[PDB]
Amino acid sequence: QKIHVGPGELDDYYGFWSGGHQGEVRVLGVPSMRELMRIPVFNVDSATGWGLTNESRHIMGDSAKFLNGDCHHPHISMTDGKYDGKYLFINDKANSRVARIRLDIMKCDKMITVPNVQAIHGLRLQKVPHTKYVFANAEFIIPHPNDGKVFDLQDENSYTMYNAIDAETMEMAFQVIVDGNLDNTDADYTGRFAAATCYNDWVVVFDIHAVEAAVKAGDFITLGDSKTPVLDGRKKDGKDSKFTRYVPVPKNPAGCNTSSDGKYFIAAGKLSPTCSMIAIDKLPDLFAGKLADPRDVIVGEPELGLGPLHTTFDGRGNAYTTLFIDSQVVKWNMEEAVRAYKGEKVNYIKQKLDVHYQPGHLHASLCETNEADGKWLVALSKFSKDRFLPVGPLHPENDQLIDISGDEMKLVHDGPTFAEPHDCIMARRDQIKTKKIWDRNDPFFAPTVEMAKKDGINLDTDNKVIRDGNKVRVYMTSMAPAFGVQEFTVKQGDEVTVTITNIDQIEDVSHGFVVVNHGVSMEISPQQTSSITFVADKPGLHWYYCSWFCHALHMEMVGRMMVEPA
Amino acid sequence: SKQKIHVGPGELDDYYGFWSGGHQGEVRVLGVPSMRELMRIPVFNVDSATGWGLTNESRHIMGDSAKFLNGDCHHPHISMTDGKYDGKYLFINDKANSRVARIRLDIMKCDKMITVPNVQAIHGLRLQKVPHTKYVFANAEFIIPHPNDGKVFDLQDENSYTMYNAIDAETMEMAFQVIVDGNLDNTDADYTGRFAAATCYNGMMRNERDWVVVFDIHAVEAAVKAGDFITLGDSKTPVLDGRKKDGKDSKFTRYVPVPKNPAGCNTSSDGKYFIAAGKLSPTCSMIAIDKLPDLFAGKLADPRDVIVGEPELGLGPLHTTFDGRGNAYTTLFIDSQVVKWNMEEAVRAYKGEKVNYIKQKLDVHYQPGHLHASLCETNEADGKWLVALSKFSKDRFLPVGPLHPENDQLIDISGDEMKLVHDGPTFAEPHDCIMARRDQIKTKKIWDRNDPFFAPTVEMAKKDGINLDTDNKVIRDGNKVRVYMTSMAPAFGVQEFTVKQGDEVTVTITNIDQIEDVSHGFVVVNHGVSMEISPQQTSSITFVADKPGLHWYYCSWFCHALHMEMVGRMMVEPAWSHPQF
Ligand code: CUA
Ligand code: CUA
Ligand code: NA
Ligand code: NA
Ligand SMILES: [Zn+2]
Ligand SMILES: [Zn+2]
Repeated sequence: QKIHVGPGELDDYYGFWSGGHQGEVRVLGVPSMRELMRIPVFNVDSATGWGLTNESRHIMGDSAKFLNGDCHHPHISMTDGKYDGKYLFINDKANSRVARIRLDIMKCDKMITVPNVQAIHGLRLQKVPHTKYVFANAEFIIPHPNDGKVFDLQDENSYTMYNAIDAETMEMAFQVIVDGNLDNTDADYTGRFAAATCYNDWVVVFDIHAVEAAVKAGDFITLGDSKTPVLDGRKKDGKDSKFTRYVPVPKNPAGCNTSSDGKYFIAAGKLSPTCSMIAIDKLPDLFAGKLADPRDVIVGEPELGLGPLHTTFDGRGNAYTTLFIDSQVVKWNMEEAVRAYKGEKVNYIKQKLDVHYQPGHLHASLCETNEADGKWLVALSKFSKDRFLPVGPLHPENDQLIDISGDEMKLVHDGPTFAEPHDCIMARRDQIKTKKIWDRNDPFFAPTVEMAKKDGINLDTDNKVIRDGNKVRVYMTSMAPAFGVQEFTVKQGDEVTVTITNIDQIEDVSHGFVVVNHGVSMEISPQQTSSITFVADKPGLHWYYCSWFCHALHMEMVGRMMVEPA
Repeated sequence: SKQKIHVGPGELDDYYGFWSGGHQGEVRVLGVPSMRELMRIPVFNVDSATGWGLTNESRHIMGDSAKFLNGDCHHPHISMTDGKYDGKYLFINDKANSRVARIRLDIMKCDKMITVPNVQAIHGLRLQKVPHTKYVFANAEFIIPHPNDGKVFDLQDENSYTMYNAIDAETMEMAFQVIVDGNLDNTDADYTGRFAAATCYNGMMRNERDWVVVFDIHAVEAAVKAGDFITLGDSKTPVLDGRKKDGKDSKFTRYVPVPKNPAGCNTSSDGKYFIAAGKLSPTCSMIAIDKLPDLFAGKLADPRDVIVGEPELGLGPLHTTFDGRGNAYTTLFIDSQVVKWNMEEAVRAYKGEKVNYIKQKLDVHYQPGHLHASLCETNEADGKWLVALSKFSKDRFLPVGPLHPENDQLIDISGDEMKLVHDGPTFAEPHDCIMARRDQIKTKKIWDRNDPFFAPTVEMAKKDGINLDTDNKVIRDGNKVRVYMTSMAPAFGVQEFTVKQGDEVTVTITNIDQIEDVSHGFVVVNHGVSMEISPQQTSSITFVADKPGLHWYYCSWFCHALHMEMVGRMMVEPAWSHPQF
């Protein structure tokens, strides 16, 4: 199979990598494993101005004050259990956020700080009938309220919550209080159930239908100043709530992965050298009180090796699980494991492949959908040791591409990556459709169009300087190789906003705008409007220039800001 | 020798590649020929992963410029001794905020940074080669008034100009600046230490308004030593005037006419030529370095007499590199090619001989700017690999929305025929890169406890009576709290501490693991705090505890099977329970 993409040939899949502790999302081509694009999210990007521009800071809201993020779990929206190419979602463990990326423009377009929680870690999407909810785990137990009166993590009001975000509006849908700490999560192939591993064990299963019914009936509380409906999924005096069931699983379980045939939530055993297989079609009976014991929903518990952490699927009936301690990927047959659990003498283990070294997550192509195609697998290992040239005290993660198309897994490529991406997701080339040039009506800069409208500005044509007290709003078009406004004058101390509309119509003619020695930088792609605000705190003449190479005469796309002394 | 071209699992790259991070502001370490990124080195960007731009150590190195979250990089170069890479430092420019940064290649971190005074936009940058990299040479691109205090905006005033800049590579303080006529583009240095050269351009309009300005560094140093210099503003940097005055040359410069708006300025690896790319002229011009002493001594009738070749190459020549076999390779931005040509044959053609100095034109994809052959900047130029960095990748990669990657194409030049081998997409237009042999780079896996990178922090701790290798203590000082802890996977040495709302909290962590690749992190949830601490490093970070209640901190970098348990809690007592101001 493939492996090599030579010059002039194109990759067959898109890969979306978490940016790890660096806070961005990265677009790779598969199988070449080359990085095609970086999408800034929680990081501040000098190149495009994300975190500096008004459009980006508007999307980030108050959290624009933070310059960091910590990403782990990238997932793509689905319709009828298949990737639909609309959105990517990702967590921020550092500042408790979820971000949405629009796959048509490859930019973060919405971001939410999850209220009344600390640290968004595990994250996955509803599959069916479509991605109505983003499900996100908050990892750390905190007091409620967290106002400094109570610090006791055993207090009855100290807990964490499972979080549901409306994928389309990017507002909170509901939160469910749980017992324990939440690790990973996944959803079924109907919309009724979701599940999460939780430590301090179990897999907690949520009846999303029951949660929704309670929200619609108004049977919920709110916490603090958030309107989010809050439901109590904890056990009370050994009694279950309508919303949750706690299924005992060993032991401090890690990954929680839904098989592509929709049959199983598979929890990785971590301390237990096993995975536990929860039969999704027994969950209705569990919630209806027809089973004697929550353990009755467990239909398999295969013994796999030391340190199972995560599981993925080839769509052919096999599961692939990382063994962190043994440092391998183990391929095993799920139905054979189920028969073994009944006492049948059958060997469900197909192969163990050594990986290098200490794998955490792994991801097979289309594995989160009923179209799982069994072509490529990436295992993301933490300790790369001698697999790459030494580069000082830090080391790259080793993301190893493995051909799973035949009976034998074959290691084909070691891909070093920065800041521990942790997990990734692949999509067929034909599942992703991107815009070549911006729509003038795009919501990404719609607030800036509205601001311009208030100033009487037609952004497609105008080159004007608006004076408003000590505020100056410069509006210009740009067309390589000239800025539409090549000089302007302000007073020292003025707050200057520069709004640039790139009116080039040629694909890939990106412009930039940098004000020398003012910390101002941003990108403006064809038909985009971008804006940036800074204080002209230095008298004298100050050059601005187009940063992105756009033309043979790129070096002459410059201008001058003249700042009259106070 | 037949060189490896693909690197399979378990095999290692043969060269390090140091890529400019372009408008993104970092430096990137690649493996060559795989073209895979092995590491990112934060420089002018703020890095969430390691905390560069957030930590006290990094902000101390950045100085006042730590207030900027952006940079614009182009020109990465490695220090040299006797015209060979010595693997000590890499330097790079910042065009956006007028800086030069130094990276220590043993720790792979930026260890020094300088804002060049009295200029705007540091663009071209290259290093002295011989006898070693004493100076970093850096062009400021834009003409500005002096002083630039808002009284005079006229760019044709007698005090409006830009300057060529020399920074002491070892001290990272300014050495001198030379005023020039026109705007400066690119620069390179000879193989003796006496000469450097830069491309620059700009009756009322003469035909001759494009040149390569040559600097007599020896003459510059003599004027500094004699005290024949001025200073500008509050900078003590010696400023020499290298402008032409009513046709008379200064002692410091000569202007060699070279068409037209010339771009690249590249010293051949045999030390014979400065080669300027003609850009708007479809040529390169070859300046004979061995004729420069005569030029400065007045033994030549015309500065053009130092030109010994001017090959016609194609449309839009921008940059030139060298295989060490006598061939030059030049990018053609408009024709979209790399052209291989023989330098000594171009020289013969300049004397009138009909000889075809052009050997091959290779199509590249598309619009190449800079290009770089392995070891090309040294007398060890080995003729193995060439990277051409092209601006418009068009359909060479899958579409990814309106913004596109640069196409950095790896080309095998080991034989007579250039062969295109790999298309490498890169983010934010790196522009240029530099390669070094694996054996020219020696990195540390474990920090030394006396490393200057965090020596200021060590000194601070000593004022508190702290032994950083052992102590787990919370020092209170008014409304400042200084937490000091060791860390050893999988535990922080301080797992809980209490402060008052509003306290300024500094957390200093010393990773006392002595095993390679056991990096720790430190993130305070919902406070915008994140940093790396590698084995034997001390790292520190300061933030305000502005929110009452219990606030978790955790180890971000995977360090241990029990990584998920490497957590702690900051308790913040509410302001209403303490004295009020
Ligand atoms: Cu616009 Cu370069
Ligand atoms: Cu220390 Cu993970
Ligand atoms: Na929002
Ligand atoms: Na400095
Ligand atoms: Zn994870
Ligand atoms: Zn350049």
